Amino acid sequence: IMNPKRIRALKSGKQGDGPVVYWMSRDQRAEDNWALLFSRAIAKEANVPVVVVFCLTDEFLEAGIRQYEFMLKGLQELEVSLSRKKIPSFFLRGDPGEKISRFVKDYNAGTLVTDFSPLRIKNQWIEKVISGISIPFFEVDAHNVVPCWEASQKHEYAAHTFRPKLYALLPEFLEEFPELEPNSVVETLSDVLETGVKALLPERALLKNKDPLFEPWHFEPGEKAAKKVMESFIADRLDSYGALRNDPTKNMLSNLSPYLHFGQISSQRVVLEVEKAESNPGSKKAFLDEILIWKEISDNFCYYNPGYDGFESFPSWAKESLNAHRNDVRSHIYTLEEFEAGKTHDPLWNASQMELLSTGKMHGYMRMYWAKKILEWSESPEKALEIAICLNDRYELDGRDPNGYAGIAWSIGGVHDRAWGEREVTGKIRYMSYEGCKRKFDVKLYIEKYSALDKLAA
DNA sequence: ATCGGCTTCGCGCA
DNA sequence: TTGCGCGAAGCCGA
Ligand SMILES: Cc1cc2c(cc1C)N(C[C@H](O)[C@H](O)[C@H](O)COP(=O)(O)OP(=O)(O)OC[C@H]1O[C@@H](n3cnc4c(N)ncnc43)[C@H](O)[C@@H]1O)c1[nH]c(=O)[nH]c(=O)c1N2
Repeated sequence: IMNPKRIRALKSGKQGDGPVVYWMSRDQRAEDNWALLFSRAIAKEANVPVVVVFCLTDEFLEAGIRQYEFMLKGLQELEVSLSRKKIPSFFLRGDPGEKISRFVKDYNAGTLVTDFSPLRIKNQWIEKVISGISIPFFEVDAHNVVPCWEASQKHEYAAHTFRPKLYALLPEFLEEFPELEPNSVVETLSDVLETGVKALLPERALLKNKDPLFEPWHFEPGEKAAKKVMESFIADRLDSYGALRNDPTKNMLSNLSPYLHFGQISSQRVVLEVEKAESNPGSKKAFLDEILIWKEISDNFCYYNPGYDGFESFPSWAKESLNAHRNDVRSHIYTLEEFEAGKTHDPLWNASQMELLSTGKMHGYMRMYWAKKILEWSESPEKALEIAICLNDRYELDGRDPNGYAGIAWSIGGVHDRAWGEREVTGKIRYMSYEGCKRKFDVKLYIEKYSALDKLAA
């Protein structure tokens, strides 16, 4: 019943007579998960129960309370949802390449399954796991509508090369999800969420008046809330998306990106629901292009350039152009600290930084601006990269994500873009100006909203 | 082929 | 505001 182009064999072996174990990692939800649906099947095709394992890692120390609380409040709800269908969830603390490896032994796992990520480190882990299990090891793309290694086989130069590949594959791969069959047969998150927050408090972004910057109430975490954010977008916001998606003063975005990043909702379900929805076709076309083409070319990009977060993976015309302007006199140079605390000369730029700092989700359009100004106002393209990756990943609820590196790459280095008119400092890299912003939206509204923060933020 | 078209440009202009 | 034509620009893919 499940399309088998979704499964890839990591380590062929003989099946053990124990349970099927889903090493969960990317797709932290219970519904609409091909990898957990696939685990139920081969557990049922062998009469063993299915179980799920998650592994907390030391990565959360590289970002903030905001995301750790987002993720873990998701797991507390997941965990209950899984128990309801009799599927135990066990949570591990440490390096997967050792902990998953042990778990597979201590539990006599018959077969191992994991969801798919393109980030370098998940493959580092897969290979320590492969190297230490005797059972078989299976990988299922639960994140993409069309499995990343099937849509294309090379790096897609631009979205217009990639778009027909994927759409010709859609009619075979866009299906409804079966329901999750309950089966028949470590630590507690409570303490895990407390130790982490006690460890992350020293970094928690505060204002001069001691209070935190972050506003936790713009995005309730979990599978439930995410489903409600999709249903709402589809009824109130999808008709307006094409027209109003570049207005930072509206709130016409879907606001799914923090759910999708953590897999708290399946992008395949959004597609299904949008397709079936009767709205302005131009909005459905413009929205599907984001959640389909751009989301998955971002996976295609990471999976095929391991240097995804470095200057080297820029296309050639862009490396040479930026090189030629390495010795240009930047108008302004800021340090990482100065960007962070919104101390530029450009009250629009600082505004988008206040929106990132306090909410954890910067508007789609401003994110572009945000990034191209860092290039202009740093001493080199490598610092621009570094500052951009650092701030994005540390402050976006949807950061540490393929969409993130591929998005910066587009802004700073023209991955998936094209060559525009040569400029000093920024080369042939597409330019964006404050007056360019002015004909698109009421700049001073934006500026006005977050003006009150910068005075207070230290 | 080899020429047309390319996410989300800026800017004059009506 | 908002829609259009133009400008500078490298490259894939039918
Ligand atoms: C400098 C910079 C940095 C980043 C990003 C872009 C830029 C220019 N992006 C991509 C994009 O800015 C971001 O995904 C949206 O703001 C997500 O918000 P909504 O769900 O509200 O988008 P919206 O409703 O407009 O679109 C819905 C979905 O489309 C996808 N999408 C939209 N724009 C995209 C883009 N340009 N590239 C890839 N996928 C895109 C996302 O999956 C998003 O969930 C990204 N994305 C992300 O999830 N995490 C990140 O940390 C970053 N980092």
